[PDB]
Amino acid sequence: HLGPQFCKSCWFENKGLVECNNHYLCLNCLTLLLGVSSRCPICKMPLPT
Amino acid sequence: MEEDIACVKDLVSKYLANNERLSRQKLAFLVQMLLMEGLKLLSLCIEVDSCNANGCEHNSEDKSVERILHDHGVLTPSLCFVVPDGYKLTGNVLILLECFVRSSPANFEQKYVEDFKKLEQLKEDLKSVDINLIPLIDGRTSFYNEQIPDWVNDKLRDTLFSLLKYAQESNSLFEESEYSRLCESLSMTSGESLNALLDNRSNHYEEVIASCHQGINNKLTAHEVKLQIEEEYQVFRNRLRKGEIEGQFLKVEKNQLLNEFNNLYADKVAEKDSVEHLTHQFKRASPILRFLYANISECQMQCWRSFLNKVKSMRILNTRRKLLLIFDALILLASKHDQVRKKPLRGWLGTCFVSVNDRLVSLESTKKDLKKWVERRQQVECPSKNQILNSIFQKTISKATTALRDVGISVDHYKIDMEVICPDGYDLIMDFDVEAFPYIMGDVDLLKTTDLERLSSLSLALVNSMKTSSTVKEAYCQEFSLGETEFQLIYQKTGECSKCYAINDNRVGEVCSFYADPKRYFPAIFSAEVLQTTVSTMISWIEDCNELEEQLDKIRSLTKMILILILAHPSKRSQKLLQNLRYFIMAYVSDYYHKDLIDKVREELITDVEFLLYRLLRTLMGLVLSEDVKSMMTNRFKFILNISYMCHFITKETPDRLTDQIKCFEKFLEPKVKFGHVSINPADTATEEELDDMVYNAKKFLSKGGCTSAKGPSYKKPGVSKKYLSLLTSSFNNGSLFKNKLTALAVSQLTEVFSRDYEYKVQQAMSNLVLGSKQHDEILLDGGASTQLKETVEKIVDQYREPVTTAMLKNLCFYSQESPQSYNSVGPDTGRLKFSLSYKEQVGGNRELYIGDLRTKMFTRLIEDYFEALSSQLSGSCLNNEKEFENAILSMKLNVSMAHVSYSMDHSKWGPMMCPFLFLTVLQNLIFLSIKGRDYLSTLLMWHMHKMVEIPFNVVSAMMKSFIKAQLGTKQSITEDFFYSNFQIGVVPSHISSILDMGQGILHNTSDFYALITERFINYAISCVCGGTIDAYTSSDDQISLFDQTLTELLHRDPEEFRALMEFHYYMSDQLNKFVSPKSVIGRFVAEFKSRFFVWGDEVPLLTKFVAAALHNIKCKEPHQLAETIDTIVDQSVANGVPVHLCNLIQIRTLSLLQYARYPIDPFLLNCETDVRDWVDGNRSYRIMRQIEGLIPDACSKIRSMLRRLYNRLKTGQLHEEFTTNYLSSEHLSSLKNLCELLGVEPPSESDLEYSWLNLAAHHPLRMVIPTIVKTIQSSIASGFVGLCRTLGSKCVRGPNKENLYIKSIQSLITGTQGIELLTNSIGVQYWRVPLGLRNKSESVVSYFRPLLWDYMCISLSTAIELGAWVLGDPKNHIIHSLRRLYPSVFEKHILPFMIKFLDLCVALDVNCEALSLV
Ligand SMILES: [Mn+2]
Ligand SMILES: [Zn+2]
Ligand SMILES: [Zn+2]
Repeated sequence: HLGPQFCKSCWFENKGLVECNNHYLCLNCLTLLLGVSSRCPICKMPLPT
Repeated sequence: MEEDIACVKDLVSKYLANNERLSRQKLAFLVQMLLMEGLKLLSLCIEVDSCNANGCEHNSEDKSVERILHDHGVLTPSLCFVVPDGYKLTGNVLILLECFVRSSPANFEQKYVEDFKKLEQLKEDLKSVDINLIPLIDGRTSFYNEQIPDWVNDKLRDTLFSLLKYAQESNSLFEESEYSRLCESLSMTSGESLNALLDNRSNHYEEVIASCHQGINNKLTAHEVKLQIEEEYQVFRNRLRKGEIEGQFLKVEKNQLLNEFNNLYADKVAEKDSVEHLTHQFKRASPILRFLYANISECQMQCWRSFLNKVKSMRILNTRRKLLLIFDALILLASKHDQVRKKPLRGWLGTCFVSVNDRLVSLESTKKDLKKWVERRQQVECPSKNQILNSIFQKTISKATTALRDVGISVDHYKIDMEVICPDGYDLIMDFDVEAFPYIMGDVDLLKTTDLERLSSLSLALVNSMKTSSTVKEAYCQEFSLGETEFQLIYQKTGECSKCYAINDNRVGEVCSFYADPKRYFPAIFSAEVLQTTVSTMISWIEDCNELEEQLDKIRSLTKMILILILAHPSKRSQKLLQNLRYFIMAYVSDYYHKDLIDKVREELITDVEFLLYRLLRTLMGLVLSEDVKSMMTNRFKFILNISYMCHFITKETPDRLTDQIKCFEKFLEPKVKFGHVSINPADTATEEELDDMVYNAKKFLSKGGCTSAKGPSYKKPGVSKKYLSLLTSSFNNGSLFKNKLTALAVSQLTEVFSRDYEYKVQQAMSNLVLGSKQHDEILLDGGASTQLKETVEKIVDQYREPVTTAMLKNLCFYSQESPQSYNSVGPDTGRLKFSLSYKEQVGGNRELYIGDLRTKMFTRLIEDYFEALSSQLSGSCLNNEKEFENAILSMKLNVSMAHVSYSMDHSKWGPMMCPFLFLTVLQNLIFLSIKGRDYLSTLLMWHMHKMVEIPFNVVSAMMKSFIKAQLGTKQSITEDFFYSNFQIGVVPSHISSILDMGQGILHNTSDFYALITERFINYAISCVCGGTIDAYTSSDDQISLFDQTLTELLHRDPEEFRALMEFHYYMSDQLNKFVSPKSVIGRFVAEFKSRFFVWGDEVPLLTKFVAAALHNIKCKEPHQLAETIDTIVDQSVANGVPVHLCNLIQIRTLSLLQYARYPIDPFLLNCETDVRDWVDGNRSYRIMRQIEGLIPDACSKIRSMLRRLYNRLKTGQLHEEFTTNYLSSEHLSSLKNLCELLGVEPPSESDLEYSWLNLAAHHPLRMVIPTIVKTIQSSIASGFVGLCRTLGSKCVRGPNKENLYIKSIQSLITGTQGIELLTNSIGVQYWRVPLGLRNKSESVVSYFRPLLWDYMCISLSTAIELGAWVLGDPKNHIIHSLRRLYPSVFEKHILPFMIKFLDLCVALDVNCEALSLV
C-alpha cells in the first residue's frame, strides 16, 4: 500500500500524520504548504482537506 | 646424419635470393650447424628486406657508431658501443636501424624498450657532439619475408625441427641455457599457466607457509564459531559499558553540527558576517575581483597586423630582428594612416604600441633603432633618406605577396587597402608622437552577466597569451576588448607556466597586477550564459520553499559570488574545502556519525581568499539550513550537494607536480615507517638478512592482540588477529557463508658567496653531480650525458667534505636472452617484480599508480583473472560486471523506499594497509572443493610479497637538495628525517621493499574477493549475534550495508544496543585490515554508493558535475571527433539530471569555441535546436537529420516519403537489399533521381537538389598533429584547445595531389566563383548552394563540396535501420565478414594487424557515404 509513516517534507515528524493522495504529511507541513498552492509539491495532485 | 645436411644444401642452392649479397652467405655456408645457418639465412633475408624496405644502407661488416663516425671524419670521445643493422647519412641527419624477431610478446616488448633506451642514450650522446640522429626500430613478430615462399620457409623450419630430434647435436654442443632459448625461439608458445619452469624453491617458501599455518585452526565446527563470537561480543559489550574502550559513533544533533562548523577556523575568522558586508568586501577582495565591478565608463592597423602575422611563420628572410623592425615601421605607418582619417587610438597604450607577434614595443625604441638602421644603410652608397625605406618596403610586400600567392591566400581578402605606403614615410614616422585602484570599486549588481562577460574576456586573453612563441621594452602583451573601452594584458614571462600579469589601459595606465596561472581559467572562456542559467536553475530548485522567500535574493547573490570566486581563483584548497563540505552535508541528515568527522572536514587554508569562501559557505548554510525551515528537506539537500560538487568547475590537474609527488610519496611511506619495515636496497640476489626481516615482520603482522588483552584493541593499527582469521577460514570451509667545469666552479663560488642565475646553476649542479656519488638508471644517465666526469665528481665531493656458446651473432637473429628459465622464492630469476610509482590526478586528492613491465603485467593479470573466476562463482560483489551493479542499485532503491537503515562505509588507507601475505594466508587455509594451479597462485603471491618499488627521481632530488641546504644553511617531516638519515651513511634510497603494500590496481580483483568474504563473514556474525540479516555490496574501496526490518525497529526502540552493535562491527572490522574511515555514515534516508546518492529511491541529479565535465572536456583532435565526444557527454548529462536549456547552451558554447578557431562549420557537427526527444530514444544521426531538416525544410519531406515507402517495401515486401549495395556506389546526384523514378515519388527539383556542404576532409583527413570504419576498431585542456586553434590556421587541409595548404586558401578559391551564396540559418551552420553546372567539371574546388540530399538519405536510412520506422514520419561481429566479402583489399591492409542478417546496409552505408561512423 502506502509508504512508511513519515512526513516526506521535514523527514523527522512521525506523530499525527494526515494522508495525502498516496503518502503522509504532518500538520505543520500541511499548514505551511497550503499557502503556496493547492497542488501537492511532490505528488503533483490537489491536496485534500 | 649428412642426409638432411646435403638435402638442405640442395634446397639453399636451388631456392634463394641471389640479388647481390645472399650468394656470398650461400657460398660461405656450402663450404661448411644446420639449424643455426638455417636461422641465419632466414634472419639475413629478414634483414635485407628491412634495409630495402626502409631505404637504409645495409650495415653488414658489424660497424659500430664509432666506425661510421670515423669513416666520415667525426672525432668523438668514449661513448656507448652499439652496432646497427642499417645506416643512412644525410649531412647532419643520421638514420639508424635495429632489427629483431621475437615470438613471445614479453620478450618482444622488452627488446623494444631496450632498443628505445639504447637509442635515446645514443641520441643524447651525439647531441653533446651536435649530430642529429633519427632512430628506427624494426620489430617483426613473424618470420615471413619476400625472398623465400611461405610454405617453403615453413618446410625449412620443420626440417630443422625434425633434425633437432637427434641427440648428437644436443650432447656435443647446445648447452642447456642456449639450447633452451633456441628451442623456445623456434617454438610457437606465445605466452595459460606456463608451469614449465625449473622449480628450485629454497626452504624459505616452507617457512612462510608454516607461518600461515601455525596457531590457526581453520577446521572448526559451525557451532563453536558461534559460541566464540557470542562470548567475544559479551566481553566487548562489557568492556564498553565499563569504559576501557573509547566510543567511535556519536548521535547527530543538527544544532551541534552547525555550531561546530561555524566555529571552524575560529583562530583566523572573526565571527558571523552579514550578507551586506560580505557583498561589500567581495567586490574589492582581489585585483581580478577589483577589475570586475569597476564601473569602467576597417581597422587598418589590425588588418596590417594580422597580415604581417600571417607572413611571419614562413621565415621569408634570415633577418629576424630586421624583419621585426620593418614590420614595426609598417604597422606604425598603418596606425598613423588609420588614426588620421576617422579612428581614435585602438592599439596604443602611450609611448608604446602592439607590433607583430602580439608584443608591446616602445615607440621611442622603434624610432631610435630605425634611425640607426637607416643611417647604417645610408653609410654605404641620391636617395633622400626615404627612397631606401620605400624600396625595401616594396621588396618586402612583393616577397610576401609571392609567398602567399603560391598557396593562394589572395591578399585582397585581408582588406589591406595597400595605399598607406607614402613617399614621405620617414618624416611621418619620425614626426609621430602620442586604495590605489583608479576606478570606483563596486557598481554592478549581481544579476547581469557583465561580470561573467568580463571574466570570459580576461580568461580568453590569458589562454591566448599562453601560446606566445617568444622568439629571441621586451614585455609581451595580449589585447582584450570590451564595450566603451578595451584593455591590454601585459606579461614578460613566457611558456605555459604560472606568471605575473598586469591589466593596463591607455587612458589611465596600469589598473591591476596579479600572479596567475594561465592554464586554469578554461571553464569560463565562453561560458557567458550557461553559468547564469545553471545558477538560475539551482535557485529555482529551492525557490518554492515558502520560508526563504525573504532571503532567496541574498542566496542567489551568495551562490553567484561563490561561483565567480572559484572561477576567478581556481585553487586546490577551495576544491578540498568543497569536497569536505560534501562529506559534512552527507553526514548531517543521518542518525549517527564518526567522532573524527570535524578533524577531516577542516582543511588548512591560506591566502585570505579561502577564508572569504568559507564565510560565504557558512552564511549560505545558515540561510538554507536555519533552525526554522522544516520543509522539503530534499530540495535543500540537493541544493547543498550541488554547491559542494561545484568543485568540478576547477580543473582536476595539478598546479605543480613536485609538491603533489612529494605528498604522494609521503602518503606512501608514512605507514611503513609507522610499522617498522622499511628495508632499503632490496638486493634482488636474495640475501639471508632481508629474508629474516621479512619473516619476522610477517610473524608480527599476525599478532593483533584482540579485546581480550589488557590494554585493548589499538585502532588504526595494521595487523590481523589469529583468532578471527581462524573463525573466518572455518566459516568459509563449511557451508555457512555463501550457502660544465666552469659552471661547476661558478656554482661552488655562488655557494661560498651565499655562505659568507647562479642559484639555478648551483641547484642544477647539486641535482646532476651529487647524485653521481649515489648512482644506486634513467635520470642518472641523463645527468651523466650532460657532462672528466670522475675528476669533477671527486673534486666536488672533496670540496663538500672539506667544510664538513652464448655468442653475439646468433643472439640477434634466432634467440633472445631476456626470458626467465628458473624461479625461486623471490622471483623468476630476472627481477622480483620491480614497479614504479606515479600519481594520477583526481578532483579531491591524487591517487597512486604502480606501473610495471610486461612480465609483471601478465603475472598480475593471471592472478586477477583467477580471482575474478573465483568471485564470479559468487554473487555478492559489484565491481566490473554491470549486471550485479544494476541489481545492487535495484536492491538499494527497494530498501530506501521502505525507510530502512543504510550503512555507507569508506575504508581509509585501503592501499597501504592491505597486504599480499594476508591473501596468501587466507588462501592457504581454504579447501576450494573441486595440486596444479594452487601452488602457482601461492608462489605468485609470494613473489608479490617480495616487491621492489622504484622511488621517483623528482622526490629524491628534492630531498637531496633540502639535505644540502640544511647541511649548508625546522620541523622536518618523517620522510625528510628518513632521507637525511639514509644520506648520512652514503646510500641513497632507490628501491624500498616492504610487507605492507597492496598495489593500487595491480591486485584489484583479489582485494575485492577478500573484502567480499570478510564482509560476508562480518554480516553473518552480526546476524547470528542479533537476529537480523544484512546485505552487502562492495567496490574494493567503499561499500554499502543494507539492514533488514529487525535492525530498523531495534534502532527505533534501543539506541544503546544499536550503537553497541555498530561499535562491535567497527571492532571486528578493525581486527581485520578493514579500518573504517571517519567518512562513514549510518543513515536511514540518504545512501551513498560509487558517487551515486539516493534520498527516496530516486537519484540526485548532480547538475554542476556534468556541467563542469561538459565545459572541461575539449581535446586537440579532429573537429568531428570533438563533436562526437561532446555529444556523448551531453547525452550522459541529459540522461542523468540536466535539462535541455543548459545542454543547448553548452553545445552553442562549443560551437562558438570552434568559430573562434576559424573553422568552416558544417551541418554535420551539432544540433542546437533541441526540444528534448532525441536524447531519450535518439542517436546522434537522428539529431543531425533533425538539424538538416531544419536547414532545408522542403526537400526533406519528399526524401522522407521516398525512404518511408522504401523501408516499407524492404521490411515486409519485395527483396531489394541485394542490389542496393552496388547501387549506392554510383554517382549520387544521378542515383537520387534514378531511385525516385524507380519508386514512383516525384524527384526533387533542381533548386532543392544543388545544396551541398564543404568537406575539407574529402581526399584526406586533417593533419591533426579509405573509410574510417576500418580504422576505429584498431597535456592539459587549455593546451589542447590552443593547439587545435593553432593547427586549424596552418597548412591543415590536404589536396588531391597530397599537398598541404591553408583553409583561407579554400575560402579564397570559393570566393572566385559566381554560383554559390553561402547562406546560414541563425548561428552559422554555413551550408553552401553551389549549382550543378560546375559540379565536378574541371577538377576545381567543387571536388571538396558534397551534395546534402545524398548524405541526408544516408543518415535517414541509418536511423531507419537502427531505431524503428517512426522516424520517417512528418515532424509534428559479422560486420568484419561483410567487410572481407565486399572490400577484400581493404580487409587485407589496415585491418587485423595484431588480432542472412539484415546488417549489410549498416556496413555499406558508411564505407562509401562519408558522413559519420554510423556504428
Ligand atoms: Mn563512499
Ligand atoms: Zn513535516
Ligand atoms: Zn503528497
